[PDB]
Amino acid sequence: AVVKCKPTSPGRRHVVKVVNPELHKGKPFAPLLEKNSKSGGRNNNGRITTRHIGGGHKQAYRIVDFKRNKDGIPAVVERLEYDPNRSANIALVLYKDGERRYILAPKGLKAGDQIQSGVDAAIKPGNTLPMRNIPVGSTVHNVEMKPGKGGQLARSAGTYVQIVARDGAYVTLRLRSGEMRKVEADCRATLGEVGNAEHMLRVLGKAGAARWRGVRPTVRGTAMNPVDHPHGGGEGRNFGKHPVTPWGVQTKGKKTRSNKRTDKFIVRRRS
Amino acid sequence: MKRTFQPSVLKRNRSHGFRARMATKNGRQVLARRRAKGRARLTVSK
RNA sequence: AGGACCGAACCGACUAAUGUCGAAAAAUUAGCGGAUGACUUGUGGCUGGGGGUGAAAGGCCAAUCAAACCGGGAGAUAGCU
RNA sequence: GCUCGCCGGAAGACCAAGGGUUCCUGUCCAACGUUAAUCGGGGCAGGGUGAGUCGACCCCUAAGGCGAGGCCGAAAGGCGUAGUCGAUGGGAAACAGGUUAAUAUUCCUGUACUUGGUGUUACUGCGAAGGGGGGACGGAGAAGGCUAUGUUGGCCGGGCGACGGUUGUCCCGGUUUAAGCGUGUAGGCUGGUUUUCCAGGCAAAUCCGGAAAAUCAAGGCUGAGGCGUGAUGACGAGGCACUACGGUGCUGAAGCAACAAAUGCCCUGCUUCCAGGAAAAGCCUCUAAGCAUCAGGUAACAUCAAAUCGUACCCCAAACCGACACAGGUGGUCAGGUAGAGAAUACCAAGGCGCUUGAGAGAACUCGGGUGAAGGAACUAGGCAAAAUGGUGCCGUAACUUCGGGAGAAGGCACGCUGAUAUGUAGGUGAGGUCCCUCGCGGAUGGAGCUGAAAUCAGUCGAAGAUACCAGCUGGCUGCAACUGUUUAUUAAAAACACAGCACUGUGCAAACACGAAAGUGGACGUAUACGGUGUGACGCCUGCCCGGUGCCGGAAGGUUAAU
RNA sequence: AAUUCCUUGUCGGGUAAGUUCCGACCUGCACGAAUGGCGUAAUGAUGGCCAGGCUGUCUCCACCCGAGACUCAGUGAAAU
RNA sequence: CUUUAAUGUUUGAUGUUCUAACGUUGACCCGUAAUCCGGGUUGCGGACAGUGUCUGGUGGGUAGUUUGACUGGGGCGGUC
RNA sequence: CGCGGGGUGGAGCAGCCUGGUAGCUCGUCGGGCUCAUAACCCGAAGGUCGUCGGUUCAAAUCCGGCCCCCGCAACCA
Repeated sequence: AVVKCKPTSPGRRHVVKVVNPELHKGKPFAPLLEKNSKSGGRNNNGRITTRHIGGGHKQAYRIVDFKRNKDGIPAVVERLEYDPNRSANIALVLYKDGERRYILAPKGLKAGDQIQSGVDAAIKPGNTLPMRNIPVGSTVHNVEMKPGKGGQLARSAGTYVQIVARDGAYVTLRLRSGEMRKVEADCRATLGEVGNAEHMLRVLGKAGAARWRGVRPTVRGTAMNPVDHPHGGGEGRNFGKHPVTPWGVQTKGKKTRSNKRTDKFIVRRRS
Repeated sequence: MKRTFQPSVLKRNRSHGFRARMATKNGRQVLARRRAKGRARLTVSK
């Protein structure tokens, strides 16, 4: 739940947290934990390719069963966990045969709930079924692109993909950004909205609040010398140039999209 | 002040050692050039 | 609880004096700022020259940086001394 | 050798790093030492480093490196799989005392422990590059239980003391003891046990997990310290005895109690919040491929092995790094007395030193300082520098405000010692005695002894009772910036940068973008509440008009338009 | 005004005296709305100004304590 | 010569469909205890995508250079 | 000090460029409309083209001196 802490110190006077009384406060399930080596934004070469990335806090990786291949098995939700890697919550589900797996927790899911997968499943929040078995107009998430791939659409906190129309072998979807996209019918999708939808209302407050997230200080171009950035220079704050990225590529309105091999799948571009 | 040379034999032997040279081709020539010049202090080791 | 308060270790380096063939190729003395944090430090690695890195000064990259050092083009060229 | 002085959370005592004989002894004084030098980290010669338990090597991994094949690239070579390396990480095992000119948890004495081989005896199913458990972990905060350690008392030994006194509530010194084994507590964690079943765990499974039942209420794991034992042992102040007079040999009393108490230990705990906190092996355990009169495993015993290397000395410095015997820099550990909140600080203990040029003079002037009549910033670019304020409890405290603050605002009162309340209170600790019992490291009750604030009254001394060291100057208006923070190492610390927040725009995932001739990576093992770029920079009230020029986006009919 | 050249603009307050300061008037050489505008509690080793307090900064320096300077013995440079 | 119609022929430019090139950073198996890679089944795209050669455009991201002389110092103005 | 532009009925602006004929709107006068004004409709007058001189068949126009205004410049030590 959203709470605005009391201004008892400078830096705290703007911090708003989302404190959830449903999260399991104990240690995560050890069997599904594996190390997560941080990059710092450097590639194989070691050169910084993506800036502002590094530092942060050591956060362990929790594998998640995005695939959901276990079908016709009545599973029971056990407890909700905190995932430092995903903005959404992860529910630890226990299968009927004794296998425990993590899944992206939806909106209407609590401890002690029952969910099943496959084409057998009913239309109930949390269930997974091939998209050609779902009624058009409904809303799903953790949608796959190709059958058996794993699921890639709408996996963030509070996101949801609503199915628009289904013309046989292909299913038309309206993505989150307002991008009409097609997808073959044999792809699976998990029902319901993704939980923790108030995550966007979280103002970090402190400067260091970004530092332990992994975000590193970003220097503006208008404050650099001409040999470091296309912008910059000038005695006493002067700009006068056409806004670009550090490499001359025009920003503030410039389409960089050029794939063409998957252009066939797009029905409408966002507006 | 903190002088620009805080010695540590491990690092000195790893980035300037005999085997560090014999790894890459460029390193091999450094040993080769020195042998033609006849320098006894061939590399940095014991 | 706190990028919370006073304040040693520790780190940093605003003021003045001394020093400038110095004790020292930027220090000392008397006072300072932070001091649970964007903190600091040990050990060990990765990124490299028109490249690296940079809470961004054109600062740092072994006392040398608006383009490091060493060898080679090369006895460069000089209407200049 | 007798005095004086200095450090004493170091200028002490130990390791790593890094040096490389600088360690100790004899001897030498030319060269080195900023002075002389019989002195020395200087020359010459000799001696010294003793390990199954410390560390490295070794077993196993992290960041990352190399990388059979493989992919890619004019060549060089780059990336990377299985593997194989790489600690600052985890993993078996020792302490006390004595001894040297120098080394010793290494040598000797005493008492123990650990990993394996072989053999013997009695039992019994063993067995992987495979499964599971475990290893295995965050920050901060508070309390309890203890110890290192310290003080007092009892006791033992000695003294009764060069100017007045001191056989007494007087004085000084000592009162040290581990590893291991047994007991398994203060405390923490968790419901055990048994039967059946299964799409779970790349195969199997008696192990883990899940799903049904029965029985009973506890069992088990972990755990500092204490008490015994180790130990009628060692050590031990002081004497007794020989001096090459440096020290060696001999002998040896007391050796307990009470209280205070760590930043150390239990705690790699418990609670709580969030930014949500390595891997693998050792070990335990289940089986497959197979092997079964075997081989192997469990337990006890005997014996053997535990190798190679380092080990000296310095280690907040004349030995490392700075050209020097250089006022600088160098990570970790132990860390006492009184005062004190404290690792501040003052003076001391242990311990180690007086900084490797001195002696006289007492001028100007120069540096570090003490005090200063009257005035009190009139100095000056400017209150720069000095001076002053400075602690604790209590009283009291404005404008303004985001209602947290502002604020320790400002401004004040009491602070010493002695007696009394009380032959030291409240409180803490707590034996003996009494009683019970699921009988032990137990619980109630009990209260001696020990220790010990603060408040009040009364009396008294000095000019001064926070007396020393240590230790805020305050208030008013206002520019800029929100704030913590960061920056030109070596003239600039700010109004400059960052900042959470906001906006715009890009990107539908083999994503945009970036590095790379390529592959492949980072982005992200994330996926539009995400990610890149840009601009501005908390919060509050807002953010007007212009698409002519430039850029960008959209639509393409027409004109023009390269190669072909 | 961190912007105003002209200029020490004009008026008021502060002072015996105020080219700086504070509050206003608009004649804005040449402010202005995210190269953001106007305010803002707290914060600031920040900039300007005033007052109290306190003092050798000053009026105008005076004395004393140590380290040099001076003389003597030893050693023994440097810039030019 | 113009306007034009049936046929034959010639290539060009679009649209739909398919599978064989190719792609496949989809699932599965083996080499192999290996998420690289290769081969093999299959699904999905599809003669696109992408690569090479040629070519137009944008292009300070990047590089090599130019940026006059006289002048009562130079710049400005003027001149050649 | 230099460079460019400008000065036109009462006012604000074109026409100069590439010479012979000066235009638009408001303002003014007279008339009409209305009870009266304004507005509206109709017609007309109004300009030494800053000044002086020269060149020219002809000058607002091409050139030069001067007067007034506006902008730029008046810098580097």
